[PDB]
Amino acid sequence: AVPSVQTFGKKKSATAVAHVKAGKGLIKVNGSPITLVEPEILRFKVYEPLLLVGLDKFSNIDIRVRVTGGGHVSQVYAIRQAIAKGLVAYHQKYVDEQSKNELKKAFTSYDRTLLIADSRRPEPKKF
Amino acid sequence: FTPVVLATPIPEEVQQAQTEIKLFNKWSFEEVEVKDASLVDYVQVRQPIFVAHTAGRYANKRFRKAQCPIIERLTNSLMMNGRNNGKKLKAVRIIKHTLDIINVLTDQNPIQVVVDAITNTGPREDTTRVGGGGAARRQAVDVSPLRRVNQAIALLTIGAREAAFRNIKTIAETLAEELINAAKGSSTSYAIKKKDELERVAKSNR
Amino acid sequence: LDQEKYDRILKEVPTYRYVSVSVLVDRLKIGGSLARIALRHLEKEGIIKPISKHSKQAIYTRA
Amino acid sequence: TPVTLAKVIKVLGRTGSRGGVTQVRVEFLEDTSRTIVRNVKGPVRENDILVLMESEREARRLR
Amino acid sequence: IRITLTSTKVKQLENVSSNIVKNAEQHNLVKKGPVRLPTKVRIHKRYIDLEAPVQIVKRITQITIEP
Amino acid sequence: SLVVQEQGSFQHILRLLNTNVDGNIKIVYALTTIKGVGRRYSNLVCKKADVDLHKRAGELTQEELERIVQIMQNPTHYKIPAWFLNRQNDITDGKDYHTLANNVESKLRDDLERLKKIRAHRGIRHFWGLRVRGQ
Amino acid sequence: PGVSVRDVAAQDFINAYASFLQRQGKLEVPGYVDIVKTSSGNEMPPQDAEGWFYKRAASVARHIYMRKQVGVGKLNKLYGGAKSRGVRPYKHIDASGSINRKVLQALEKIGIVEISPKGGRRISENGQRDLDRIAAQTLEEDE
RNA sequence: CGCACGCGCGCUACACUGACGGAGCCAGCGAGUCUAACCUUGGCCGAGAGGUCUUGGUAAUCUUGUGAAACUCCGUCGUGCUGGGGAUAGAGCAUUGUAAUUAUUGCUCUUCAACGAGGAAUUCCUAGUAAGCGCAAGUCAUCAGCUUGCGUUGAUUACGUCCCU
Repeated sequence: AVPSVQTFGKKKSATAVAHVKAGKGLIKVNGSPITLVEPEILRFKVYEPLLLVGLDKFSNIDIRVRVTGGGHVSQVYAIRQAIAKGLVAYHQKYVDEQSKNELKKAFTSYDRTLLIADSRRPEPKKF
Repeated sequence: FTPVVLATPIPEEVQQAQTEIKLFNKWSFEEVEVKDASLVDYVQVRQPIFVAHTAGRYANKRFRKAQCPIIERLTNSLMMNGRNNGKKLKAVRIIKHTLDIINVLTDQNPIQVVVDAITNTGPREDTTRVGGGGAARRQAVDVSPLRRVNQAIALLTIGAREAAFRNIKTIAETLAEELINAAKGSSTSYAIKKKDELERVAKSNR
Repeated sequence: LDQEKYDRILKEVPTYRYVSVSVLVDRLKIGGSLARIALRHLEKEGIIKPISKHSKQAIYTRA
Repeated sequence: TPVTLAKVIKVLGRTGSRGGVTQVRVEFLEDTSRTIVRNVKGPVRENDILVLMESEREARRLR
Repeated sequence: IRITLTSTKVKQLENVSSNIVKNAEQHNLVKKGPVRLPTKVRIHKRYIDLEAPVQIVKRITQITIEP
Repeated sequence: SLVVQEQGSFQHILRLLNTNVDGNIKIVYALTTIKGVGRRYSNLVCKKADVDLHKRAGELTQEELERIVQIMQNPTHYKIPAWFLNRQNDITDGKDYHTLANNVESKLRDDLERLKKIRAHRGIRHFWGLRVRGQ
Repeated sequence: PGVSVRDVAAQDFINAYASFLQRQGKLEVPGYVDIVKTSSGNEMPPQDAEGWFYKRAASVARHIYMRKQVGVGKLNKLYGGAKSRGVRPYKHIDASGSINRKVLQALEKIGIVEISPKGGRRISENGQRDLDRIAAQTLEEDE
């Protein structure tokens, strides 16, 4: 179980693909270091599954973040998706599946902003 | 916290919000306690989220919007005026940039004085506009208990943004007073001045 | 009138509940532009604890 | 006044001019021997919680 | 040197589209791989290079005279 | 910052350059309180004196201004800005008048004295704008 | 560790290396980028007016270590600002280019950034090896 | 298109979530010369404007990843018809148009106005709708303000009937 997959999410028209394979455990989210992440407060807008399942299960992944689009509230609210999408690089081909039940109970209705397409649709103004 | 040693630089404070549970950089949510009968149920932090913006179809059925989230009902004490929502996205900053002063005054976690503060403005009585036929009088009746709530919470929506709009001091830092002694009737303030006037306005001409 | 603020701060930071520029307005001397200047040299005394930094919103906390 | 909590186990719909007023039947919340019919304006349903002020006022007209 | 089609009109594609893949074998002038263009409103625009005599692609062209 | 007070020194309102260039506004915008001096005249002094807009300003010394008298006192050699001023290389005279409170309005309206004594636009109708619009 | 140039923040690279350029004194002071403002989307010229130019002319130390353009009519597109037009909303900014003969022709004075032929400015090994001396006068003092 | 009055339209300013000096640099409905003067990607010419001294293009390539905006972070100012506004207007600059007049909008800098969310009445609102913010276009020789869109980021309050109609 290792996906060699660009797990794809459209950002409402765009290419929000996350490059996914196995790794070493080395978090690279958009160049700047975790010591000096430019929002000090929205720093914690990156970690939902690293307060739920723990830092013990998935320390063997190489996070990549490459999306097209964003602002205040989608750049540093939804690179949070990356540790629900590039932390979980553990479910297709190579390295053992066994941890599967707890990623299909705590990731079923948790936050549909990450684990499925967020339903903030575009804006037709009701003709 | 049994550390896994990394070649990627992470400080001491980043991983603290997991096992040492404080869902801000330095603030918790551990003590949800309530004295009176009005505002118990809707501190909806049960999913392990830092911000918890659950905005789905919580507006179609007739019961489910009572269970609407605390950021999506109750922490709307920050956005009410529209020159700051109309250049909108500067509006994430108030409570976390302000609340360490309230975390000094008899608060280990900042909800501890606020145990007996939010709920104890429990609304019991409010008139309706009587038809009257001429004389627009008022009747001794009861609304649902969301008015002295909104005399203390919707007057914190204005009381954080729109009563700090055009204020002598700043927007978010006139909130060094807004939840210190908001428990019971002081009557000497911007929102507590009409607190007796739900139990006497429906009592004076009844 | 030279260092009356020096004694009525070191004996009154554990009397004033906060440290800000509105402490100085009780004597009715200055309200003006010598305030956002004074946020980066005040706490070399060492009694009140700083917390956060932002260039558009420089906020600290009373102690 | 006693905060006479009225559990809203049954409800009579949504009427009025604007569609806000409501008739409400209540068997009591704390004890289970008061049987009071009331009127409350606004959104209420079956099996909720409300407040009524006085002791055992079975008043049927509160619009 | 190139060819550029011009396209203003989704329902009459499969007469020459199969003459590019299932019946371009009948004159042994092979093609280079077509990139799937993002179809703007429709423009189906093909491009063929010519290193050939005067006959074959102009046989596809000058028999296609039904104006 | 510095917890040090002084002995009757600082004022709050000055009287400087024949009018009120005040002791609560700086060189720059109290020369805007009097009409005729803008921002970058004394903000190009910042690359030579380092005095910007960030203070309550009953603090100025009359010897720093003497290296600004090296920029002021003769209006013919002393770095007068040339894409900046109120009226500047004028039809009126031809020089770049970065003048003062007593010397702007006397050096402002020789375009309004002119054109319809000359039969066109501003020599009767602006005098009508003084025989009617002035009283 | 593998401490490198891209793994530092926004101006803990530019304005943190400018804590040591003030002890050297190296770059060019222009004449009349000063009386003009630096752009159309501006209200007030910069404060410090001595650092003031070090904060601008070393902004290409990491921006073009990474990518390949800062232009003159080309930096219009990257630098759209807040142009309150009164009747219209904010819009796009056209910038200055005269005494970038003393500003953007002061970028090659440090030897970090040279000028690219695609349009813009590019980096060499002189801006990747010597930055392991001069930007690792910050990067090897953050380690 | 000149102004005793009066209305509406949108856009603002009446402030410290404000904008400013720079780094963190994203979209698409994308659109660009034939029997030629278009889109524009090299430094600088230039206080500034772009000419396209050049180049790339019959086109998701060359503009283009429209390196878009509101914007996030080191420095700027604690309430002073105010570092709020450029309101009105002048002087030092263009791309043009056979000439900028009743200046056609692109360009550097001062003049800094009424107005303390403003009496009556209200405009649209539910799983993607308020709310800002851009992009480029018939407006373009001077831009979009109207507009049709797309894109960016996306709040209190809710399933109800006539009280208005």
